[PDB]
Amino acid sequence: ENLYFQSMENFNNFYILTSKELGRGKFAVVRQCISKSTGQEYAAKFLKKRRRGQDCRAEILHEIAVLELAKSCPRVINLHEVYENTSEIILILEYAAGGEIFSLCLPELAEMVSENDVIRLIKQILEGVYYLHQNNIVHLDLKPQNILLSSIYPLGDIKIVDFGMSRKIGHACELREIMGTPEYLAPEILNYDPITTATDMWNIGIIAYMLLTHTSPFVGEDNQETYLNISQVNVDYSEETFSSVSQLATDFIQSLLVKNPEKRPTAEICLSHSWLQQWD
Ligand SMILES: Nc1ncnc2c1ncn2[C@@H]1O[C@H](COP(=O)(O)OP(=O)(O)OP(=O)(O)O)[C@@H](O)[C@H]1O
Ligand SMILES: [Mg+2]
Repeated sequence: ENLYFQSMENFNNFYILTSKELGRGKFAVVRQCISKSTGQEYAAKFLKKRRRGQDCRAEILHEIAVLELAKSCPRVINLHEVYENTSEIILILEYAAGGEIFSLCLPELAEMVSENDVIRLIKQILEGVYYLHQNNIVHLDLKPQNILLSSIYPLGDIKIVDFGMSRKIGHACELREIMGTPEYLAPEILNYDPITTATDMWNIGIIAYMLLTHTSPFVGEDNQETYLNISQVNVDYSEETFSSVSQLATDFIQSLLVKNPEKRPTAEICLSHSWLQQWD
């Protein structure tokens, strides 16, 4: 097997790896690396080319194409360089120093994020999702772990990552889809309906929900109850959980967490919701 991207020797000569491990999947690892010429921090995502006996190089090439297509979009992480060795393709990505937006969804940071902050972050996410949709790209993995922040103090800007699930609209629901963290799946996935831009809008409702209440809207005692809640769209909107959340935000969330994907507004409409029309 011949290599397509720059040799590993070039990587070791231009970049420095640190002990800082930013993320570890089963066939991917994200390490912090630093340029030797500029000392600028980057994120090096190592992707194994073989997964479960299957040669997945073509799948990696797809994720690179999508990163390239959205380079002009500030809300999508930028791809700086690509390297390759025997078993890995290495993506050098713009470093997001703020980390996952999932941190803001936990009760221990609820006291530093206000409604005004959530409005800005949701507006930025919608901007990036609007771009992807305009290019017939559906992320299909818009969970808080795949949406990062440029900085945390002060709260920075949105950077969407992880395009391994990206597809053209209308693709067929494959096993890879209906096998993610159950609580972030859309009802149409469990039904095996085809892929639609509306699937990403469902996840945007979860993001907004978790940022404002700091709880998951669909997780249950076990996976079975999680699936039941998703298909039944059983979401807690009680006064206890929403005593401090505005009605406009409640309306925004409820318009996106609807079973029928047809009834969900598009990314362009969401940007016109009264809740986001805040004269910052
Ligand atoms: N550019 C980056 N800057 C900072 N942290 C990053 C960056 N890219 C990824 N991470 C972190 O690494 C973690 C894993 O990265 P990523 O989500 O892109 O791949 P993965 O989900 O683990 O694997 P796969 O794409 O094969 O499903 C992310 O949750 C995020 O916290
Ligand atoms: Mg991920």
